[PDB]
Amino acid sequence: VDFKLSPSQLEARRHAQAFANTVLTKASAEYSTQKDQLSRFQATRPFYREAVRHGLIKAQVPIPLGGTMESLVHESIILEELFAVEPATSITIVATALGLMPVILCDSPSLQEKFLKPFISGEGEPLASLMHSEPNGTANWLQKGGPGLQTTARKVGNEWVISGEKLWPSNSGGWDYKGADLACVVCRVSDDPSKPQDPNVDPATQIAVLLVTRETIANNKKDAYQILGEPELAGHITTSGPHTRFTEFHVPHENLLCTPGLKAQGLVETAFAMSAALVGAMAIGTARAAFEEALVFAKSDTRGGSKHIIEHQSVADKLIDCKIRLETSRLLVWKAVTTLEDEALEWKVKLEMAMQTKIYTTDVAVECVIDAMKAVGMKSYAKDMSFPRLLNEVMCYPLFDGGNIGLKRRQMQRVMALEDYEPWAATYGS
Amino acid sequence: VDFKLSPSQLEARRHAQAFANTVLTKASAEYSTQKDQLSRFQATRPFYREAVRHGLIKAQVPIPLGGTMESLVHESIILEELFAVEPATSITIVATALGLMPVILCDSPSLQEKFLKPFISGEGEPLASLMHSEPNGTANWLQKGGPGLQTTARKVGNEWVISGEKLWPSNSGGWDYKGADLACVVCRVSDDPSKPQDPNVDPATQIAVLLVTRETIANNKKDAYQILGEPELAGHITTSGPHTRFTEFHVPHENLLCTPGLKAQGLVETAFAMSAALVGAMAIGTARAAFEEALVFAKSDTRGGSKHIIEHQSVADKLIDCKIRLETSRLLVWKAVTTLEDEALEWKVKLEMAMQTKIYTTDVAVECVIDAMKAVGMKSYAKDMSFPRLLNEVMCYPLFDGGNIGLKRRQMQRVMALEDYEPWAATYGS
Amino acid sequence: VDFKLSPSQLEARRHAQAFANTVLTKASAEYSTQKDQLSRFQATRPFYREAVRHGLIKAQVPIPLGGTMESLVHESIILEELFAVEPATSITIVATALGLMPVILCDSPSLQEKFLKPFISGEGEPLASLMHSEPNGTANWLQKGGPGLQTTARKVGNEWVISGEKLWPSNSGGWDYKGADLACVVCRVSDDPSKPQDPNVDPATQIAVLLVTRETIANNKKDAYQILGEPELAGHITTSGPHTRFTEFHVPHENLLCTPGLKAQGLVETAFAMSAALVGAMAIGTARAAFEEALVFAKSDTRGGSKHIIEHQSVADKLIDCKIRLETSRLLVWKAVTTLEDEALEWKVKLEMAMQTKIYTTDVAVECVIDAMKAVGMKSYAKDMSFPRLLNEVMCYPLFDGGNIGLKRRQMQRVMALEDYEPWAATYGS
Amino acid sequence: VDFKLSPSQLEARRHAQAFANTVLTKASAEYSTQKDQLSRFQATRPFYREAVRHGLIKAQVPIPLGGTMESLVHESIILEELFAVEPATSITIVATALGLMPVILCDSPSLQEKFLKPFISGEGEPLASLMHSEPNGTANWLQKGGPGLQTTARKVGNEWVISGEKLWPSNSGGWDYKGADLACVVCRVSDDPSKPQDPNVDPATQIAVLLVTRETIANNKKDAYQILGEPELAGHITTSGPHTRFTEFHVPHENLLCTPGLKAQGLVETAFAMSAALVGAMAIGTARAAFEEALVFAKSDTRGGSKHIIEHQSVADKLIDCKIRLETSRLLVWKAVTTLEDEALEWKVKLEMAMQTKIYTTDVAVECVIDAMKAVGMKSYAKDMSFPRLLNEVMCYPLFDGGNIGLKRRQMQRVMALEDYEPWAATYGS
Ligand SMILES: Cc1cc2nc3c(=O)[nH]c(=O)nc-3n(C[C@H](O)[C@H](O)[C@H](O)COP(=O)(O)OP(=O)(O)OC[C@H]3O[C@@H](n4cnc5c(N)ncnc54)[C@H](O)[C@@H]3O)c2cc1C
Ligand SMILES: Cc1cc2nc3c(=O)[nH]c(=O)nc-3n(C[C@H](O)[C@H](O)[C@H](O)COP(=O)(O)OP(=O)(O)OC[C@H]3O[C@@H](n4cnc5c(N)ncnc54)[C@H](O)[C@@H]3O)c2cc1C
Ligand SMILES: Cc1cc2nc3c(=O)[nH]c(=O)nc-3n(C[C@H](O)[C@H](O)[C@H](O)COP(=O)(O)OP(=O)(O)OC[C@H]3O[C@@H](n4cnc5c(N)ncnc54)[C@H](O)[C@@H]3O)c2cc1C
Ligand SMILES: Cc1cc2nc3c(=O)[nH]c(=O)nc-3n(C[C@H](O)[C@H](O)[C@H](O)COP(=O)(O)OP(=O)(O)OC[C@H]3O[C@@H](n4cnc5c(N)ncnc54)[C@H](O)[C@@H]3O)c2cc1C
Repeated sequence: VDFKLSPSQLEARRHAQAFANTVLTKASAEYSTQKDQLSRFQATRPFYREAVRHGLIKAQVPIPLGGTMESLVHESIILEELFAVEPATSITIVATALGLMPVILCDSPSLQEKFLKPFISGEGEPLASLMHSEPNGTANWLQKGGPGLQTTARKVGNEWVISGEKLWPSNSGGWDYKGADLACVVCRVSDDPSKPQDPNVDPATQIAVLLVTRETIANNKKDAYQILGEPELAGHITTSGPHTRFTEFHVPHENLLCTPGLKAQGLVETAFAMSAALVGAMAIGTARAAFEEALVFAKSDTRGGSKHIIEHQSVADKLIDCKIRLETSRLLVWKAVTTLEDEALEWKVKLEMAMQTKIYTTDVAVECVIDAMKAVGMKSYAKDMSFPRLLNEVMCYPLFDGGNIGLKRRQMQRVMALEDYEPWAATYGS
Repeated sequence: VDFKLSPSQLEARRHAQAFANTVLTKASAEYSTQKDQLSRFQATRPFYREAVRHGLIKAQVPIPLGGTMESLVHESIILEELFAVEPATSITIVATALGLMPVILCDSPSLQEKFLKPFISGEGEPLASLMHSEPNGTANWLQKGGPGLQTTARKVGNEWVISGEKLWPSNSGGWDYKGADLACVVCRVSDDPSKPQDPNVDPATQIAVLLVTRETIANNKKDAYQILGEPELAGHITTSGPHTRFTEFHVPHENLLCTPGLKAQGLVETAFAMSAALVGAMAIGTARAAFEEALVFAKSDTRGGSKHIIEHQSVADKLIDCKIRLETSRLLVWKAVTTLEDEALEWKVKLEMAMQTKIYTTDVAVECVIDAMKAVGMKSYAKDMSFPRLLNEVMCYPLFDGGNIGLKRRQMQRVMALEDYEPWAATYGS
Repeated sequence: VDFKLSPSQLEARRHAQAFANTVLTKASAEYSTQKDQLSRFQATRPFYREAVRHGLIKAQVPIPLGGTMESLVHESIILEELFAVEPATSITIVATALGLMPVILCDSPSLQEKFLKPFISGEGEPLASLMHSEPNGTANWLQKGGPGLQTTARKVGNEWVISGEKLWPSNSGGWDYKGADLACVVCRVSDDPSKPQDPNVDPATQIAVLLVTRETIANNKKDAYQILGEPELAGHITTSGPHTRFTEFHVPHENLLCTPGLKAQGLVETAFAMSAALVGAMAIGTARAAFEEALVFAKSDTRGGSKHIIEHQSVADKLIDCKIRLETSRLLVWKAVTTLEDEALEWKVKLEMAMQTKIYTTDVAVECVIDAMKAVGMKSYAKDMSFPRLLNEVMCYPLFDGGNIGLKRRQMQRVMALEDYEPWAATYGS
Repeated sequence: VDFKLSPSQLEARRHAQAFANTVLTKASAEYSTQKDQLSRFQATRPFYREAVRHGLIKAQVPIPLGGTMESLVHESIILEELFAVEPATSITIVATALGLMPVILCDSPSLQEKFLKPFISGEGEPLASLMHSEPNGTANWLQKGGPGLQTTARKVGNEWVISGEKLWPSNSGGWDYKGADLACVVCRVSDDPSKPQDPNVDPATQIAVLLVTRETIANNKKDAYQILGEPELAGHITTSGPHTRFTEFHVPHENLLCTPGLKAQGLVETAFAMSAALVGAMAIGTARAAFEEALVFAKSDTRGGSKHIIEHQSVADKLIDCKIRLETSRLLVWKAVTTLEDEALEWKVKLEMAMQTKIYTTDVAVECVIDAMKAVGMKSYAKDMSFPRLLNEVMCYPLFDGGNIGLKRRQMQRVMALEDYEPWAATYGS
């Protein structure tokens, strides 16, 4: 076993760190002066443009698919660097990557050739969005006997018709609410949407994923794709994650990602499980930022006393705790992503690992930010330090990308309950 | 022992509820439109007026001084209710109550009579403020060998001259930066401001407390009292705790609160400790709102499944933990304030009860809010629910009124270390 | 609201402290040489004998019923003092109280007189035991469509026939495995035990509580009542709580506590809800023993340093956390028992309060002892200190009297889920 | 980076499991019948004899020094497997390792040849010990101004004389109280044992390590070396860790490990930082044992209900948290031992890593066992399950090998306070 980093891993770090310091630090001045989420999002476009220019969107796509992603570790290193400085635009890069996952993971080169084209070109500002979450929630979307997704699709001739609403999917509306360049819309298949899901058919066999470009939207009546709102968020105040209403929305069959049923469900599950492992890099960034800021403070400031604040035991205790939290977190992300990349390991193992990582790193990041604030004291509470931003931004991570309570612990529980569950397969083998 | 609320106590709850509901719920519409801390604070004035019109400022003064304060239990019941609904204005009430504290506590009836008058009148918008905190902080203000407080007063003729900077103290600059109607300004006595504190004389013996009114401010050069900044706070976005510079500031010797040194120190210590017991009501209030909103949602939303979300063991586990934290908190405040009121107990015992209370209640209310957010999931993160505000507001408590790490844990540590410490004296007597 | 103790409450403490110091401290010398639970239990007999002679068994019975219990707070104070010193015997006393409760709560004066007789006589060493728990568990004993209690009863002639097994019930075997002087056996009614419980009937309507005395056991064949084992416990090594089998065990109809069904279930629930509020004082005793021994140590040992170990912040923080946990715990227990005695409040409010209290006090007591051990350091690990005893002892409390995870938190969830749940009823009325 | 295990590492696992399964499972039948610590320890000899025959002692010594240690990761794996079945004898192996370390790490070949010879022979039952700990404790042994170690050495002519007491060092008195085969007695240099350590010499300059064999003891007077008593411990009841008095104890100059002062201290600091990393494996083994026992239980027992107890969310949560603690810990330990093996990194980076690892793993292993118990419920409290043994054994870990509170957090805090502290050197290089 080996923890040393390769030159390209060390270079990716230099690269991202450079891009955040020289480019993203300037982001704040443009967005702050806007009135709402949408405007704050729009004011980000130049910085997303610059990330495309730096090859960061191309780096969200595997090399064999023409992208430049070298490994999921490389990715982990890059995301931590971005988020330790500015979660604005950074968040848009990762929402795009999630939007690309269902295509990256489908086993179909002509779909991948087509839809991945803009995102690997090194130009424009193409966005992507995995449109899953809904106003009524999704933690139970696969419960047998329940509602199921309220966004439904049905086949009508040689095209599909979507009906219902999505909430929260980042980038869904694109820069101008004429849609994301590529959006994967997850649907429950139902003939008559005014009839409830059959309580006797396993909801997993009823899942469809329809791709929706700006063109699909243009080829529809203006009212079939309505944007009802844009939630005002506590943190990450520059992302966009609109409310959206499909009313008789027509989608070409050439746009269906795969045969409906368990294969579609499985792609979504595989897409969300991989980001689940990556989200921890995001969390580690925000919390690294809190720790480092607090560290520096405790080492230069006596707070009215004779010695530096770090020389008090309880102040040290907090910084110790934050540090352990960060270290263990980054170790677990690296373990998780490496596990997803091991071809010899059963999926359940890869899934169990990814949930742990998402659960631990995200829960523990919050703790870390708060402790850092406590060590610093009253000064952390004012907007001339980072913490007020960091406080709101960190609280997103345990709730999003599938909440820990409702989704992540549930998926893990399920795997642990199976007869053939091997707790240490990721570490010791079968 | 008995926990039953008397009629007067039940009416103070009713009254406080009815005030928050019909008056404080309208605050947000005014301040939401403002563009910075101070503007936000000013747009609060009409609401402070109402609080005076309901005698809520008058209730901050004990009856022996012509106020309406029935007891510290009443007080706790009042603050909790106010803060459950809206901390704006409500924070100004407590800051003004803090400001009055050392006058209320001193041995001088004629000083009391003179300075309390506007606050027991039932008219206008009288603000008070206890000015202790400084830019270089204060957890060590009494460390023998330390720079001490950097706000110093010397005697010149029959007036005192203040030099130095204050940060944080709520209401210090009044509604209009012409100052509070009463401001206890805490100073270190130093004949030479530019010399360091004599490392040989116990810092406690150098404390003077000087009363500064709006009048005192007018009868001085405009550049002797200057407001340098208003910190943009993470939560409590409508308070004012500005950065004040005293350069050559003249204060009548008549306005000296008491004999400098041990007595002055004793007044500050007794004020801050008292408020430290009451701060928990503020914490409980805020946490209570997080919990209630979360419970109501938990009991009425199925989140896309077949049962209310509260039928999920993990959800209920959060709510239970929240409820537990709240019940234990309040009990501890009541025990606390009662203790401060029992004249048969030594001061060190009360000090211990008050430190405990502040530490537990405020640490635990943060946890309470976060768990409640985790229970509601993703929705808790949009500003169409109360949590974003609460998250921000709740992080003030362990930090403010003497942070738990620097001060409260230290004061409590000092007490337990004393040879005649009696851990249970507050329950079992001596 | 009032927290001051009465003269009779102070007497209860002194009386309990004195009993503990003078009597219970001599027990370790007797039980230490015994080589199994039972022998350790039997060696405890002369200490229970003294506890009776001191009127402590009489003080488990309310006054109208011919006993000397003055209030539940008195009870709480007493038990805390007892468990602060020595769980041996003390556990036997409260276990007897438990065993007596169904009879105390039932509203049948002639049953009480007969069965409560020896426990108020102040002579001998009468044991009572509430026999509920079973080899197979009990967290789900009320689950409709589940197996239900495996101890079942049927009527035949004018007597009831019990079959099945009990496990864990304290004192159930008496001193000599010929039975407790009074055992309350909780049975599920079933005419044919070979048949599973009917999944279409609500399990609570099949509950029966059968009084079993030493004489009852004498009237049966030898293999109708069999002790099959004595669990060796991690801590509380002097208590007895054996594995009993009933085989065609005959019990007279007169010995049935009340009519089978919801009335009998209600007696069982009421009993355990009451014990659940009191168990905290047991938890407080142990945790206090830990806290005190650490405090004394931390104030008189420099651990090779130049100052007392309490002077180091990390140490003080531990002890601070211990104190807070203990203060809050005792506050909650007192609240809980007051609530139980408040006649103007609905059972569901009382239940919730009790569940809350058992959960908090027992979870928190454990952290308190571990923190105590941490502060003291390595020395806490050796049996010339109390900590090894306390560590094993405190771990019992979250597990026993109905575990927090399986039972307590479930009963509390059920109540909070109820449509007409008043979370603050116990505090602010209805 | 890479997590895959090599053939030799998996064989090391296989081999440690088989040894634990076929040999260590048999220890308890011998040591359970015994009366005190020492006898229990002595009943352990045939199993240590079997350990030596399997080459497990030889594996504690690096290959360049005649032993068969392959790497520290190998070592981590071995310890985990051992401690997951039986810490008896296992504890003796790692104590011997710790005892051999300072000979292993000094750069003096003739000492290495002479004193390591028996431990690499694969023959007999040789024991070693690192005698550092003392009655008055040691957490402050390097504090400038303090009394320092109380075991002192003075040079008299051509030999060294030892005056003072040691407590706790495992194996220190050998099998028969005629001494460990190798003792590294850590002393403070003082010509006059009666003189307090000079408050003006940096204590690290006065440290000496003297090597004591069974021969050194035979060549001394009978009462120069007295075993004053064997502490009766909470868990790990089969280890020996005597109270030892050196009175005028004569040691050959050639048995002096290195030059007194910074060199000697450095050897001690290094030995202990290394074990600090390894110790985590021990904590993982214990905690894993708890976790696996609870997991199997939950996956197969319904506790009187209709579904396996793992189907309940509160049970699943506990096991998830357990799992997450175990996973992160192993990762951290492997990261630690790896960091220690890196020659490119500075000592302070390695020490900060080792400190982190000891703290996290030992703290968190406790929470793991206790959560495991609460999952299982009542049944974990009886000795027919592993849990009682585990609870006691797991509380050893945050306290021992230099407790987390007094030593480990202080060593770490010191590192972080330094001007040139790089938090992430071990991850992202210097
Ligand atoms: C910045 C940001 C970016 C986002 N990007 C995307 C995106 O790219 N794509 C996308 O699809 N969505 C996106 N969303 C939504 C995000 O992925 C959410 O996590 C998603 O909405 C799921 O919400 P939830 O986990 O709170 O579950 P919800 O269904 O909303 O339930 C909320 C809570 O109810 C409880 N609960 C419900 N059911 C159960 C149960 N079965 N067992 C136990 N507890 C239960 C839990 O406490 C849970 O936390 C984004 C949101 C944000 C803020
Ligand atoms: C809404 C609001 C209202 C306020 N109202 C008032 C008011 O009315 N009057 C007033 O005076 N101030 C007021 N302030 C400030 C408030 O009282 C703060 O608690 C005060 O500034 C103390 O800050 P601090 O506790 O962080 O200690 P600081 O002195 O600022 O120290 C900062 C941190 O350093 C560490 N530290 C420093 N010394 C030690 C030590 N010796 N041991 C261990 N750790 C140490 C601690 O972690 C501490 O938290 C207000 C602030 C706000 C936000
Ligand atoms: C099974 C077992 C095996 C052992 N094997 C060995 C061995 O092989 N070799 C050996 O030398 N010893 C051995 N010991 C002892 C072990 O190394 C202990 O960790 C050591 O005795 C130091 O204990 P301590 O950390 O509690 O320090 P102590 O000095 O005993 O301190 C006690 C407590 O005081 C407090 N404290 C003291 N100073 C400070 C301070 N500066 N700041 C904050 N808090 C402070 C801390 O809370 C600390 O926990 C063994 C013990 C056991 C149980
Ligand atoms: C000193 C002592 C005295 C005792 N005295 C008595 C006595 O007087 N009378 C008596 O009857 N017993 C007595 N016992 C036993 C005691 O009351 C136990 O608490 C009782 O056996 C219940 O066990 P349990 O709570 O672990 O539930 P179990 O039914 O054994 O459940 C075990 C575990 O499974 C899980 N679980 C089970 N069901 C659920 C669920 N549906 N939801 C979530 N999790 C679940 C939980 O983790 C739970 O902790 C005594 C024991 C001791 C040690």
